[PDB]
Amino acid sequence: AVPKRRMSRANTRSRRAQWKAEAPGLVTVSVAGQQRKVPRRLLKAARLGLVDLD
Amino acid sequence: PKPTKGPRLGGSSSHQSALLANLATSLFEHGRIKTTEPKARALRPYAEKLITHAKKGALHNRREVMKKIRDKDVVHTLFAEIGPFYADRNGGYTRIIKVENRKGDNAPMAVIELVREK
Amino acid sequence: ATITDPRDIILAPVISEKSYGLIEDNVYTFVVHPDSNKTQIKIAIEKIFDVKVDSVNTANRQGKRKRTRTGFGKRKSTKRAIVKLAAGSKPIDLFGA
Amino acid sequence: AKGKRTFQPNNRRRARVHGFRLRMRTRAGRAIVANRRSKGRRALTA
Amino acid sequence: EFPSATAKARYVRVSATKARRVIDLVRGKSVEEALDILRWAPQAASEPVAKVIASAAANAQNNEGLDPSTLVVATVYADEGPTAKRIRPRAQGRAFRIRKRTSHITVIVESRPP
RNA sequence: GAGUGAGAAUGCAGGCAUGAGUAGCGAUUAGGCAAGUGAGAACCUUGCCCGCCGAAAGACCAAGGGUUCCUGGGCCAGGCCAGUCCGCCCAGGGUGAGUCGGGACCUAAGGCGAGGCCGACAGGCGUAGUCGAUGGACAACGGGUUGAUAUUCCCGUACC
Ligand SMILES: [Mg+2]
Ligand SMILES: [Mg+2]
Ligand SMILES: [Mg+2]
Ligand SMILES: [Mg+2]
Ligand SMILES: [Mg+2]
Ligand SMILES: [Mg+2]
Ligand SMILES: [Mg+2]
Ligand SMILES: [Mg+2]
Ligand SMILES: [Mg+2]
Ligand SMILES: [Mg+2]
Ligand SMILES: [Mg+2]
Ligand SMILES: [Mg+2]
Ligand SMILES: [Mg+2]
Ligand SMILES: [Mg+2]
Ligand SMILES: [Mg+2]
Ligand SMILES: [Mg+2]
Ligand SMILES: [Mg+2]
Ligand SMILES: [Mg+2]
Ligand SMILES: [Mg+2]
Ligand SMILES: [Mg+2]
Ligand SMILES: [Mg+2]
Ligand SMILES: [Mg+2]
Ligand SMILES: [Mg+2]
Ligand SMILES: [Mg+2]
Ligand SMILES: [Mg+2]
Ligand SMILES: [Mg+2]
Ligand SMILES: [Mg+2]
Ligand SMILES: [Mg+2]
Ligand SMILES: [Mg+2]
Repeated sequence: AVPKRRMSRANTRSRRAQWKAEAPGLVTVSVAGQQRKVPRRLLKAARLGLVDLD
Repeated sequence: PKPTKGPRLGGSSSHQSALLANLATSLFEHGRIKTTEPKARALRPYAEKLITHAKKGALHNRREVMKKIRDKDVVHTLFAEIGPFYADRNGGYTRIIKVENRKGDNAPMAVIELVREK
Repeated sequence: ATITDPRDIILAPVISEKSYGLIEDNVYTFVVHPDSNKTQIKIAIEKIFDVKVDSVNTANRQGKRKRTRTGFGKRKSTKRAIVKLAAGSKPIDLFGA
Repeated sequence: AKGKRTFQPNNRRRARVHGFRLRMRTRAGRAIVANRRSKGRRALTA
Repeated sequence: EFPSATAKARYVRVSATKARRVIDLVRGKSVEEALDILRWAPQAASEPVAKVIASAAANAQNNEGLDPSTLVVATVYADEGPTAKRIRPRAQGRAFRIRKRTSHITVIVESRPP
């Protein structure tokens, strides 16, 4: 099948506006004397020293 | 262990067999590797089965580990320095820690390594 | 008019790492006009440098084809000549290393 | 599984068949060369 | 009116709406949160936008001597630019075109006292 | 005085939209890990296993293309992705024969053709001849070389 008419400004932009991204929260951890930021997935790893952050 | 529920990781049974054997050998040879996070998840059972076999040193376990992972060097190091070193520890032989996502395709990588606390 | 002289042929010597790999082995490299011949170049080098040469090898290098916005560019075709002096071994000081 | 295409080049065919001399051998070819030269093509013959 | 500085990077090899996806996540935030979000958002467009934000912060700090802790992103937007034109062979020897898109990125930074 | 007024002729040329960030990313072989360079590494470099072809998916030639060969530099443009990589692009270098392939040797099918025949004309024929290999006569090996070239360069021994 094919479209037969041009879908309007409102329809196109309204459909497109739902596609976005979500900003996550950050976690401060005290390692090596510096407080650096990880997601909560890495809190234990950061405290023990098992995750590499550039 | 429980099989991977979905379509298999690498794309066929022989392929994942070879892949998992190579991952187990390289991980046991080195100590700390960085790989795809679901790959490490599926790696955990195999390395843990090897640790189970290693705990009880004998000829049958020699041959079992050989037929599993195909390297005299890695099986020797496994039976000589890894085996007795986990004598008093029951389960929990590997640690999974994920790291920054890959640049190539944004796949989540995890660093999987032996526990060296004891 | 014009008379026949042997050293109306040599264009230049060529300097390269291979040219030095040959200069160590008493074998030289020269740039020669296309319409020449090994006999003419032999007589020319003998007469000009007072050295008795054994044999001369010649090769043709087709011109390259270099990009340019104006259009399709082609350089000129050149002929290199490999010459080997005899066991007398008289270095040519005019080569300038 | 036939997929062999029409154009199978050979520079020897090309030159003996659409060559300047095959043009000049016949009067029609001379007429064609003259027409092309009047037009002002860069490459007179293949 | 408040002091402000601007910085842009044109001819960036990303799609307009695809960079705008990331750009919609930084409007109105402070520069520190902006840098954090761009670092932690896994998108290709996150790199050029973060570079533009970093450059704008550097310009504001150097040229006008402003304190970075109080800078916030005033307006950020991406506009489509010249599109590279290519051709792709498709089935049955019939040919379609490929529009290689390119986008502009504009960042202006405003210093708002707490 | 007019090439003088467009909204349409599945009009013409240029530009830009939606379908849309949707389908596809080019096979019957399959990778993973470590160390190294790099601002960035599944994709490049080096090491170990695994996988596939192996009358080929290996190694040479002819026809064909012409610098895609090697080295060094850089990665906006091209590679269906990033790419330090490339058959990308910039510069430099690289092809060595009395004996390997053609001409100075000769012919097949066939082409050209002095004179000549025929044809208003343009022309078409074919004799003497001259062209025309996919044919025939006539002269090599082992090893070594650097970062790329070897039956060509060097060593050793010969040929016609
Ligand atoms: Mg010669
Ligand atoms: Mg060019
Ligand atoms: Mg990123
Ligand atoms: Mg009119
Ligand atoms: Mg109009
Ligand atoms: Mg119209
Ligand atoms: Mg139509
Ligand atoms: Mg559309
Ligand atoms: Mg779909
Ligand atoms: Mg798809
Ligand atoms: Mg393909
Ligand atoms: Mg890598
Ligand atoms: Mg096979
Ligand atoms: Mg076969
Ligand atoms: Mg066979
Ligand atoms: Mg050929
Ligand atoms: Mg050729
Ligand atoms: Mg190359
Ligand atoms: Mg380079
Ligand atoms: Mg580039
Ligand atoms: Mg491109
Ligand atoms: Mg180049
Ligand atoms: Mg005739
Ligand atoms: Mg006549
Ligand atoms: Mg005849
Ligand atoms: Mg002939
Ligand atoms: Mg012949
Ligand atoms: Mg060769
Ligand atoms: Mg050879």
